[PDB]
Formats: sequence, C-alpha cells, structure tokens
Amino acid sequence: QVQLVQSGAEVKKPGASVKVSCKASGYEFTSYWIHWVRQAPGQGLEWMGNISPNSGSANYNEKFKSRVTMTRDTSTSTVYMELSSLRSEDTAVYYCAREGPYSYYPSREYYGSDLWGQGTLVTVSSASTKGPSVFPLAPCSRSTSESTAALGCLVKDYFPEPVTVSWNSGALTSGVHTFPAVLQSSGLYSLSSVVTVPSSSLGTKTYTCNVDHKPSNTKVDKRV
Amino acid sequence: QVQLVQSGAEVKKPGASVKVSCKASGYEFTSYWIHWVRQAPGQGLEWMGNISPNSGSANYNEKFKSRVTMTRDTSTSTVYMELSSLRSEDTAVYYCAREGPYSYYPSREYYGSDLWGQGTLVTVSSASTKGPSVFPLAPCSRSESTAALGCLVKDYFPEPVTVSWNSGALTSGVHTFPAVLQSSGLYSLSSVVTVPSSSLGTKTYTCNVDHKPSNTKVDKRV
Amino acid sequence: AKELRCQCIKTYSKPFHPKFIKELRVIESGPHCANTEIIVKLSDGRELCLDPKENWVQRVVEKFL
Amino acid sequence: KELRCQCIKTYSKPFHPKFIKELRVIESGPHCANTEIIVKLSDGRELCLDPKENWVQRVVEKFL
Amino acid sequence: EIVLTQSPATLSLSPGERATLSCRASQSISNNLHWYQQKPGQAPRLLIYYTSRSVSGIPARFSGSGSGTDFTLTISSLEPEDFAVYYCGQNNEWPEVFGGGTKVEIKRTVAAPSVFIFPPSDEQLKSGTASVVCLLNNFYPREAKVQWKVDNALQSGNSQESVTEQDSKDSTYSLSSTLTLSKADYEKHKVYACEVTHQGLSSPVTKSFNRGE
Amino acid sequence: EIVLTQSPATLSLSPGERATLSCRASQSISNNLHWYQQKPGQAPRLLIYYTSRSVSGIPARFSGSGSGTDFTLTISSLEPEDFAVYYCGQNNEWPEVFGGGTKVEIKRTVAAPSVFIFPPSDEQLKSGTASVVCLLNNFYPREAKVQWKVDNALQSGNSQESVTEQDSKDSTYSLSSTLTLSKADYEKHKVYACEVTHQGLSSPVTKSFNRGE
Repeated sequence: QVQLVQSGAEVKKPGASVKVSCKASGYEFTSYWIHWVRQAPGQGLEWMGNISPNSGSANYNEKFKSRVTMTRDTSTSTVYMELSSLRSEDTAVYYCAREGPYSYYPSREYYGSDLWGQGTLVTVSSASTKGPSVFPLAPCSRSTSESTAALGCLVKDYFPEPVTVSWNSGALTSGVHTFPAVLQSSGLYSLSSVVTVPSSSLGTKTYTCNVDHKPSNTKVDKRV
Repeated sequence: QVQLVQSGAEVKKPGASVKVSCKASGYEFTSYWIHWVRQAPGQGLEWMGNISPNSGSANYNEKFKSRVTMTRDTSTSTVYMELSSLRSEDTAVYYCAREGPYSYYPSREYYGSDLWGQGTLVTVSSASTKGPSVFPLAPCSRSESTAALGCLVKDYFPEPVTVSWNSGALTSGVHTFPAVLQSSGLYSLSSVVTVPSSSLGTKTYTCNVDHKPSNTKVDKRV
Repeated sequence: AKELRCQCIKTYSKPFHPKFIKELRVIESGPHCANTEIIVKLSDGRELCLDPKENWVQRVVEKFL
Repeated sequence: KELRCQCIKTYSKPFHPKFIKELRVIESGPHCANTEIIVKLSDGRELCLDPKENWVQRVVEKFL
Repeated sequence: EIVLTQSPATLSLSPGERATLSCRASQSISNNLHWYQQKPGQAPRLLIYYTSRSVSGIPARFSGSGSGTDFTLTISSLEPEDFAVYYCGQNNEWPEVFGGGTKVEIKRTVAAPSVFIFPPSDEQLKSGTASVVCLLNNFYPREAKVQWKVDNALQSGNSQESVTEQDSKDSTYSLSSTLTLSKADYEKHKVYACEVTHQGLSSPVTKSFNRGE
Repeated sequence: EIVLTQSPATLSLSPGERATLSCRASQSISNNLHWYQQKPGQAPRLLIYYTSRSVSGIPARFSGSGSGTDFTLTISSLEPEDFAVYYCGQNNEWPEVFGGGTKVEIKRTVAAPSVFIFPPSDEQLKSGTASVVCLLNNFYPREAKVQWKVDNALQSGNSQESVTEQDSKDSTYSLSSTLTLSKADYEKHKVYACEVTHQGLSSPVTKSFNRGE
C-alpha cells in the first residue's frame, strides 16, 4: 500500500496558524521530494514549497517564505507544513505530493509528482461555526398542467463547509440535484438541493430532505 | 603592426633537438593562446600543442608529449617550442598561431586561430652543405614543331636553388619543378623549357643556377 | 550552467579516496536551493552528490588544494 | 565535460569568500595540464582564480 | 517567473474523438513538463512525465509531445473516464508552476432547460430576508443567461448562481440562481420573474409568481 | 580522437561559380568549427569562425553553416584569388584537429600532355649514377599515370615525380618523373621507355630511346 495520508479539515481565524501533516507509507521515504501544492476553490494549482525527507532541508516559494515552515519526522515518515498569519486568500485544499525516485547521482531529467495525498481543506474565516436554516422550495401554485414538478430545500447560512443532503433517507436519488455551496457576502455558506418528481405523485407521496451539518452537530429533516 | 615572428630555418641531424621561437608584437600577449601546428611537405596541418602566456602551462598532443616542450618568456613576449629525438618525419614547416582574445571569464564559444607566424622550416637530415651538379636535358636525337630542353640540378643541400634561362630573358614556356628529397638526403630539381624546333641551332639556351649556401653559380648551355 | 533547483536529495555516504575525484563543485545555498550542495565528478565521468555535513567530505575539500 | 583548459588568465585581486556562491576545482587531466579554479559570483559571473596563489588556497581550505 | 499557458480553457468533445491539449511555457523548461488529470473532489493524477514518457498504470491512449516551449497532451480516443480537468506542470526550476488547466467536457446534443421558480418561504420571511430561487434543469450546453426582473426592473448584483458537474447519465448541467432581498424590499413589489436565455430555447422563457399567492 | 573529413578532395570550378565545401566531424564539436585558406608558401588564414561568424577583413562572398556534425563553407562567386586549399579546424576539444583540406582549382578544357624523354648525360654517367627524366608538359586535368619500362620491365620505387602549381596563364599542370639507376645497372639494359596515361590521350603514349644510340 503506497500512500500519502493527510490530516483532517481545519477551520482557522485570520492571523492564526495551521499545521497540516502528510504521512508517507509503503516506499523508501528518503528517495522522493515531498511538495506542498494548494488549490483555492474553483482555481488552479500553486506550489508552496518542498522538503527533502532525508535532510529536512525545505525550499519555499518566495510568496510564502515569510510565513510557511516545512518539517519532517523520519521516525514516523511524516512531513508537516505550518502556514502562519492566515488570510481569507489561504482558504484552499492543501495537497502533499511526492516526486522521485532519486539517488546520489544528480540529473537534469525529472519525474513528475506521481503520488498525491487526498488533500486537506483549510478554511480561513472570521465567521464562527453555525448550523444552517432549512427552508422549503415549492411552487406558488401546486396546480400544474405539466407532467413533472420540482421541489427542494434551501440550506442557508452555515459555517463551515460541508453539508450533506439526502431525500427520503436515501431512498430518493433519481432526479436529485444538490448544488455546490456558494459563499455569501455575509461569510456564510448556502446551498440548494432540488428533485424533479411526477405531478400525480404530489399529495400522495411524501418528500423529505435530510440535512446534516456535522461541524455544528446539526441534523434536520424537512418535509416539503 | 599585429605580428607573430618566428626564428629562421633550421637544419638538424637525426637524434638532435630543435628550439623554435615565436615573438608576439602589437597586441595584449596574455589574452591569446599560442598553438604550434606543423605541416610536413605536401601534407595537412597537425596540432602539436599550446601554451598559456600567463601561466606558462603547456598542453601537448599525446603523440609528441614525450619529445616536445613548450615554454614562454613574458618579459620578451616570446613562446618557444623544443622538439627532441628528431627523425626524418619531423621535417616540416612549424607554425605558431594565436587564438583569442579571452579573459578570466571562461567561455565555451571559441575564436579560430586568427593570426599565424610565417612558419619555420625544420629539415631533419644526415647531410651537410653541398653544392649541386648540373647536367643537361636534351633529346637523344636533335630531330615535331616543339622541342624541350632543360637542366637537372642534382645532389644539393640545404634548399633553395634559383634557376633562370638566358639570364632572365627567357620566361615563356619555362617550368622549374619543386625540389625532391632523395633517399640520399640530398635535394634535386629540374628546370625545363619548351621551344620551337626551327629555333634550335640558331637560338642559344642557357640555364643559370644559383645555390647561395655553397656559393655555387653555374651557367649551362644545353 | 545555472542552478534552478536542488540537485541532491540523497548523498553518497561510503567514504572513498579523493584520488578518484577529478572535479569538485561546492554550491552555496541560494534562491533556488536552501542548503549547500557538493557534486563531484569521478574518473569515469559520473557525477556524485556528497554530504557537506560529513567530516570525511569536509576533509576532502579542505585538503584538495 | 572539460574538453580543454577553461582559464587562460586568472583574477588576481583578493576578495572576501562571502561573495563566492559556487567554487569549482578542476584537476589536471588528458584535456588540461593544470588544476583550474572557477568561482561563480552572486551576479552569476564565472571567474577564473589562480590555484598557485595563497589567498585562493585559503578560500578553498576554509570553504567547508 | 515561469508562466505556463494552457489552451483552450474548455474543450467540448464527443466520446471517441481525439483531444489535443496545448501548453505554452514563457521560457525554456527543457523537457521537464508533466501532465496531470484532476476529477472533482479528487487529487491530481500524473499522466505523462518529461514531455513524452509513460507513467505506470496510465492507459496508452495518453501521449505527450514537445517542440521548444510548446507542449501537447493527446488523448487518442476519449473514453468516459477521460472527461476531467488537465494541468501541465513544469519542475525544470523552482518554484514549480502549473498551467491554468483545460476542462475536457462531453459534447452532446442541445437540450433546453426545464425552468422553475420558487417563492421565499413564510418561515424565512419571518427572519427579515427573502430568497427567490430559479432552477434550470438538465440543459446542454453550459452557457445560459438568467435575468431576474422585479416588476419589470432588471436586477443586478443581488443574485448568485450555482451549477452542478456534468451529469454522468445524460451529460447535462443544472443551475440554481438565488435572488437575495431584505423582507422590507421584497414586500414593496408584486411580479417576481426569472427570464432564461439558452441555445435550446427558440425565444427566452419566463417563469414568475406574484407576491401574496 | 576527433576526425574531420573534408569533401571533395578537389573542387574544379570556373571563376564566378559557387563553391560548396563540406566538413564532417566524427563526433559533436558544438559549433567550434573554423575555416582556413592556405595558398602555396603561405601560412593558413582564418576565414570564418564558430561555424558562421564573420572575420574582419574577409570578403562577404565567404559564409559558413552547420547542422550537427555537418559543416559547410560557401564561396558565393569564385574570384581568381580564391583558388587555394581550404581546411576546416575544430577547437571544441584538444587536441585541435584539422580536416585533410579541399583544393579549389580552376576548371578548364582537357589538354593532353606533351611528353618528352631525356637520356642521362655522359658527364653524369662518368660519376657512377644515371638519371632518366620524363616530362609531361601543360596538361589538364592533374591526374596522370607515368610508367617507366626498362626493357619492357615495369619499374617501381626507383622514380620520383614533381608537379608544378596550376599555371596562372593557361591553368595547366606540368610534371617531371626521374628514374634513378646506378651506372652499373643502367649499362646492363637497352630500351628505356616512359608510358603516359592521361584523359587527353586516346591511348597511352610511350616515349623511348635505346642506350648508346
């Protein structure tokens, strides 16, 4: 089992510090560089820096050099990245990645990064943990000539991500569209989950959305 | 006046040693490598080695490393090449040549050898100064519209020999051949002239041969 | 000619005679590499990474002339 | 790979080793009859140094 | 700074077609250019390294080529599992630099959206804010224009859109647009409309309700 | 070692024509290939350096080019002073290596030689040696075979040839071949012949005399 296993999601306030870990398993730890690459929501990839697991000698991107530290623990084959003076712009999925194998023979032909960790979401926000408010999404008039109808749930004002949404405790999956969350000017997230159902089944069949926001320990079932 | 001036022609016996000089003038001596390149008669060019005028540290062709020494004298801007254990095969024109300018900033883009000395002829031979013997070149029978006559200038040392016909009056149809080195270690050449057959008996034909090393001056009517 | 990143992740750890070193290259830490690196060229033409923190390597550099 | 001598002349004015970012010592071989020293400065300029000069021998001996 | 420029930003192709992705480097990076694939919610995955070299476990349909500062990733025949985002990354020098990515999306027939409007809920209205949701269901292509009209007054800067990933079963997209107004502002108007412009629609489609119904 | 191969050995061209000289290196020499001109009795002279770079004082008609291990010197239009020997020389590595040279000679019409034989002289004969001279006068091209026959016995190793430089006025060559034989050996034979093979001669030409006659 060749793996790079990262630490869990983090939620930090501006000015705070975060330390993310990357544990290497199933290979010669010292033969591969360990890079840190971040991905801000909906964006591309950005190199933070790297570290030689043998020496512990770290190389940084000039952009973060003033507030980033990379260390390693050869005993536990673990690499760490500490990012300080956190700002909203640091909100990203942070990945560790390996590049190698290399030896004591220098080269000008490099490998790419062939193995990546699962990533760690770091959220930088002034906002405090908040459970969502769930509101129904139903047409104005339940009167419809059309064969298909739509219903949904609006999951508003939560912090941080994520929120899980199912319909009829998982029984209803077909025609379901749970939209990605949007960050509001208020600093809180919001999403909708909709389902397209036959018009005849309204009144007879029940439609309940199950919303779970684990960070605030919020569980909500809303019939629409 | 940018120049590389080499010492005069040398005549050495087999087993002996020769030391040729190359004096640099009109440029920054220390900015250019000085190479030694030889050219055996009728052959191509062969690199012997070089020397940095600053260090006086010489680089040799593996072929001559056992027998060749290169030195320099920064005071007189002169480079020397000493070649030992001389054999007939070392008979060549030895050239010095400059390559540069370079400084204390290394490069991998080089200049060619832009300035060469006039060359030094080194002759490796057992022979000692000897004047030539001049023999006529005439047909067996003095009986075609064109006829040829000449002079055979045999067994001399060292080179050169100058040849004219009718004290310089006759130049047309004249072919004075380059000297050939005989197995005997002595040089030999011929000078011929093609003339009309009718002019034989009436017109006279005389070769004037000069060999200044042995003070030989000969006029031969053929 | 220009160093764009670290060339040495690992170093050759078995001490050997400096007579096998035809070229010694000491690269100080800079904008592209955070540590000092040592690269040696052997008689065969092979380049090798050496640890500047090892005493035997420090001695080969100090006594190279 | 060294195919011929790199250094015809050497920089003679001593300076502090702190300005040397790369030190390269090349031993005499089949292509160059002398030991050569090339240092790379902060600006990226390569300089030839004399291995026969005591100040150069000292920069090598204390380079670590 | 090395800048890697990928083109085009999006490639819309049918399964079975050839995908050619380009990467242009601002300066020479030798051949130290590598290609990565990234699917939603997953880490990038190396495909091709050192311009053209093969990676263990990667299908043969993936190939890379490079001429100077110009690099190309070719997927000989697109398979369903190949529709993802692709990044080129150089490591000839540090910092490592990645291109902006090229999304390879499924090209399918035009499908008009099914449009639905949702008024705010009384429970929400009690809190002092009103959210009006418009839903565009199962459409292709992705490009859609949603206009919110509050009593024939065009709204701007007070709505947020959200789009799903291309559906695995029908290759369509779905979009939600939410208009946020204070209870005060919301109660001051009657007709709330959502106008939809899409290639699949011969003329725009408007969905509306009147506040109070 | 580096071997530089020049082709062809001789270029025979008329003034005003384009001369193309080739140099092939056994291994890569980067672009450190230089071109030299050499005239009889003179030192070589640099024309082009670093494959294609211009040398001060050298006419514009001279240009160099190079693709890998393949190098070319071009003389756009041959001037009378351009007829000389040309060498390519590498200095990418030491030892410096020079090509074998290409002679650029004046092309003219075929001219058969005028062959003449000269018996040894009585004055020479008295000294104990005999020299028999054969002369090939004003021929073109340079290639000529001279065969000494002493009583129909083909001679070898006992003769020396000498050729003039191409004549400035008629562009021909002249050659002298000398047979050296001791008085003892010379007096032991009758027919002394010189057989000449040349392009200008429809069949070989023999010139002979009988000793004593």
